[PDB]
Amino acid sequence: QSRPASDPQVVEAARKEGRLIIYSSTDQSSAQALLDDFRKLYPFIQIEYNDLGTQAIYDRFVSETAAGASSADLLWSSAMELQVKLASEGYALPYDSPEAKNWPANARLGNLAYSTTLEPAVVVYNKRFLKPEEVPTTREGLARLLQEPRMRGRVATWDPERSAVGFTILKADYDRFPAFQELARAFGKAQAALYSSTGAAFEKVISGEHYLAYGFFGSYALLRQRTVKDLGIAYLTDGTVAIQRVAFINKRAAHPNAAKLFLDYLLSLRGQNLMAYTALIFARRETVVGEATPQALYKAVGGKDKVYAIPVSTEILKNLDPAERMRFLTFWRQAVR
Ligand SMILES: [Mg+2]
Repeated sequence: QSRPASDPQVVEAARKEGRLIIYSSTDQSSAQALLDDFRKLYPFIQIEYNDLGTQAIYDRFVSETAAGASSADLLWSSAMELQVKLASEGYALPYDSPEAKNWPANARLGNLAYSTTLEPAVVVYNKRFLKPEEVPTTREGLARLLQEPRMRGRVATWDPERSAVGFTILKADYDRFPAFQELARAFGKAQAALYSSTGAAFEKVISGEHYLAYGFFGSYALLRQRTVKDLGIAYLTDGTVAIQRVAFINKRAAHPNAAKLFLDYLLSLRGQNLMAYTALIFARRETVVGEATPQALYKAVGGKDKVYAIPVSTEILKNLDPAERMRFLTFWRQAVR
């Protein structure tokens, strides 16, 4: 492919920095090919990739900043509310990425933070327990399946009280899809187990302890499928929540220029193509080729109209308002117990 269009003076300043600290919720097993390809472009950048939980990224970054400590150069996290909160509160370096000129307004927070992905919340299942034909592709259908005695104890979904991105996804589902309330009651009926990481849910599904998991990232499911033939993916045809993994540069980065190079790389055709084709991370750009693409998602759900892309906007900070959080979690807690 190409090289990202970062200014040659940023490249020279990144070479004097020589180092890049990343705090990321992107599982290293998915991120690795992007780190490897970024090092081929810029081998003089020593990367410290910190694979961390979404809430752990926000708590660590805020304390280290409060203490005047060494923190990250770049934060990359699926917990969209916590990224937007930081980037709208003075923590972000303002930077107009020359790779984001065609980003729509709802995929960027001006010059403070950026969408890097369009990642669907999907259904995964174990083909030894559920044939593809048995797996409903709507919230109503899934709620009916979860009335079956045989499904009791055989469902996984997020714990929105322990995963900040589990909150992002289930809260967006709750806000947009009336059918979600009926589904959440069916989670209660089926005694759903609640997980705070995708791999923990997936291993239960792979072992057959659960037959089906709702709401986890299509990205991770596609990569896991390469080595697990019995892992099925179903896309919701009544409406799919998509998260946009948000990246921003630490205003107090020790290596701002190295962080600019990495952000430009993530947004570039080269980076987005590597996401779609090799990392199997569902890319933001619609001009990418591979399995993990907007066009493959749109085809699976029956069109772009059936995707609800959570915007990279301070409007989503509504979800952290105390009364709003209380309404959703009081509903959730009652439905699922
Ligand atoms: Mg992760």
